[PDB]
Amino acid sequence: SDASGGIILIIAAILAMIMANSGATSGWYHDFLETPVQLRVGSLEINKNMLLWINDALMAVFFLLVGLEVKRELMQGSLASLRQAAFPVIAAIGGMIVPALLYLAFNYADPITREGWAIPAATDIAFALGVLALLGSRVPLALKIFLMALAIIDDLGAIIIIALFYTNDLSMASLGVAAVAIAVLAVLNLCGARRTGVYILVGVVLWTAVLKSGVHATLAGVIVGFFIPLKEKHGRSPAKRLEHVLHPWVAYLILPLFAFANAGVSLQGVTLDGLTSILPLGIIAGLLIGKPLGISLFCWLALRLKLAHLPEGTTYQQIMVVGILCGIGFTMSIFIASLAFGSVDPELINWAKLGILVGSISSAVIGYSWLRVRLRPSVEF
Amino acid sequence: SDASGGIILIIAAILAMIMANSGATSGWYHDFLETPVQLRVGSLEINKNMLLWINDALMAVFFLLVGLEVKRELMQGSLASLRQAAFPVIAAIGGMIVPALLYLAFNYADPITREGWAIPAATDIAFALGVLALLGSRVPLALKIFLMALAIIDDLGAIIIIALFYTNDLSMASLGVAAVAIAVLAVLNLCGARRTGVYILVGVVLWTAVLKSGVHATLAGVIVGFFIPLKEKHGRSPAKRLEHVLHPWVAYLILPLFAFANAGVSLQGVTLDGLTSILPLGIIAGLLIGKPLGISLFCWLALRLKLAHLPEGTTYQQIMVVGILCGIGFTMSIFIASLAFGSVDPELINWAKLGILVGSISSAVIGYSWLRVR
Repeated sequence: SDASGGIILIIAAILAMIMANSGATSGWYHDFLETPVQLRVGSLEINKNMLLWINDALMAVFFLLVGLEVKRELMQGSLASLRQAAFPVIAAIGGMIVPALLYLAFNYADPITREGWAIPAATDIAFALGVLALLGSRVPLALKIFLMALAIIDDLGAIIIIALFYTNDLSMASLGVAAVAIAVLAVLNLCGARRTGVYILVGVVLWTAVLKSGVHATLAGVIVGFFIPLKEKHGRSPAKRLEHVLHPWVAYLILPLFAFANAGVSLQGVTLDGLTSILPLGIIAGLLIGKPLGISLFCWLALRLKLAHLPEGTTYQQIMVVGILCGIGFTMSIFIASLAFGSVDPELINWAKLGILVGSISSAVIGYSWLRVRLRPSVEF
Repeated sequence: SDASGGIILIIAAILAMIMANSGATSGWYHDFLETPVQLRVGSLEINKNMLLWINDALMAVFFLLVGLEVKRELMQGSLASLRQAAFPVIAAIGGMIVPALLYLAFNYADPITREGWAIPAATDIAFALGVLALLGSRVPLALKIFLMALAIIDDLGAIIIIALFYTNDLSMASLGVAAVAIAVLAVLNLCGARRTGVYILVGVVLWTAVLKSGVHATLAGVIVGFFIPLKEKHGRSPAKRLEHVLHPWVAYLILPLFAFANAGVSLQGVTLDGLTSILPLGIIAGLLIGKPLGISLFCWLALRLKLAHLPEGTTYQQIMVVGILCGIGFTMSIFIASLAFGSVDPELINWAKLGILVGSISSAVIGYSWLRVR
C-alpha cells in the first residue's frame, strides 16, 4: 500500500506548493510556518519556530521506526549475515561519496555552501517506493530490499556524520541527562521489560534532553528503536509489533504532513531563470548523476571484488535504474538542508529546495521511463 | 494486584511527606513543585506551575480510564440494567449530599470556604481498594463492584458540577475548537474507526483547547473515553483493550507520581494544634461522618423504597462499613480542593490537605478494624 502512501505524499507536497503559491493562502501558510514558539519554565527558555518543532517531532518518530527496522535487518534480515549485507553496504558508501563529490567539485571552496555536501547523499524512501509501487506486481522483492537498504544506510549515515559535526551547542547538563537516559534504556533492556511504553517514555526524556539539536533529537528516536527488545520470547515481539503499528502512521500521517509543511515554496513570488547557482546545479549533479553513477559503479566494483549481489535483479539493467531511483532525496534532502543551513541561512534552504525538487522529479520520471520497459510483463488473459 | 497498587501509592505519599518535611529535601521539593512553567507561541502565552501541568495531564489520563470504565458499566455492567444500577446510584447522591451538608453546616456562610463544599464528596478509589485488597480472598466481588460504582458516581459527579460552576474563564475560540474536536470524535465514532490512536489525538486537541481549565482538561479525558468504540465487532474491543493497557500505568505510575507530588506537606515547618478551623473540622465531619451516614442511610432508604441491593453483601453490617470506606477522599479530595481553591488561595489548600489526610487515614483505619471481624 506504499502506492497510496506515495500518492498521498505527492498530493500533500503538491498541495503544499499550491498553498505556498496561491496569493490567498501563501500568506497564512508562511505566517503559520514561521510563527514563533517558545517555552519558558521559570528561568528555562527554549524557542524555535513551528516548523522546527514539527520537524524535530516528525523526524524523531520516523527515525524511531528506522531504528526498529535497521535493528530487525541487523539481526534477522538482509543485514544479519555478513554475506548478503556486503552488497547494499558497498553500494551505499559509493552512492554517497559520488553525490557529494559531484556537488563539492561544483561547490569548490565556498565555506558557507560546502556544508551542504551531505544534501545529495539523501534519498526519499517514500517517493521511491511510491513510484515503484505504481508498477504493481511486476516488481521483484530483491529490488525493494536492495533499495530500502541503500536509502537507510545513506540517510542514517548522513544523520550520524551530521550528528558528529555540530556538537559545540549541546550543554553538559543536557548531555548528562542524555547519557543517563540512554543508560536507563540499557538497564531497561538488560533487565528485559516487555512493556515498550517505558522505553518510549525514557525515549522522550532523551529527546527533550537533546531537543536543542534537531540532528540529536532525531538520533534520539534511533537510539530508542535500537534499545527496544526484539526477541519473540514472549510469543510476540515488541519491536516488530510496534513497527507494525507505526508503519501506517508514518506513511499516512507523518510523511504527508511533513511534505505539506516543508515542500511549499513560492514560485509566483520569485522565479529567476538562472538556476546556475552553484547550489542548484551542484545538487542536481549530485542527485541526477552522483547517485546513479555512485551506486552503479560501486555495484560493478562490488561484483568484481569477490562480493556477489542480491539475487534475481539484473545487475546491468536494473541495478543502474535503482541507482537513478536513489537520486530522489526529496523529503530527506529537505531535512538535511534544513539541518546544515537552518541556523546559517533561510535562503539557501529555498534554493536547495529548488535543486532537490528538480533532481527528484527528474530522477523519478527518468527512472520511471527506463524501468517501464524492463519489467518482464506479467501477462493477463 | 490493587494491593501492591495501594502500598505503592501509600509509599509514594509517605515518601512525599518525608520529602516535604525533612529540611535537606523540603526546599528542592517546593522549588521544583512551584517552578514557573510558561509556553509562548508568537503572541500566545500560557503559564502555570509545574504542579498544575502535572495535575492536568495526570487527571486527563485518569479520567480517560474512568470514561472508559463508566461506559463499560453503562452498557455491559452493573450500570447497564436499570435494576442493578438503582442501588449504587441512590447510595451515591446520598453519599455526596450528607458529606457536603456536614461540612456546610460547619462552614455556614463563608463565601471563600463555601466553595470547597464538594471536597468531602470525593473518594480515593486506589486507597480504598488498596486497603480492601489487604484482606485477600475473603472479600466478595459484589462489595468491590458497589464501592467502585459509588466512587465513580460521586467523583465524576463533583467534577461535572465543578465543570458547570466556573465557565467565566473559557474563551470563545477555545470553546469553538473544543466543540469541533468533540464533533470530530462523534463523526469518528459514527463512521466507526477501529484505530483508537486517532480518537486519542483528537482527544489531545480537545485537551489542549480547554487546557486553561483543570476541570475541563480533566473532563476532556472523560469525553475521549466516552467516544471510543466499545463493540466487540472486530473480534476484539478497542475500549476494553485500551482500558486493559491503561490499568497498570495509572496504578503504578500515574497515581504514585501524583501522590508523590501533591501529598507532601510541611509539618515540622508549622503544626498549630488548633485543627478547629472550619475547614479541617468541617471536612473531617464531611468524610468520617458525612460519608458513612450518607451511604448507609440512603441504602436503608434504598431498600425500603422498593429498590433492592447488590447480592450477597450484608446490608446492616458490610454496607455501612463500605460507607466508612467512602470517607477516604485522599487523592480525589486533594484534586477537588486544588480545583476550588487553586486560583483563590495557596493556604486553604494545605489546611484542606490536613483535614482530608486526617479524615482519610482515620476512616481507613476505622473502616479496617470493623471489617477484619466481618
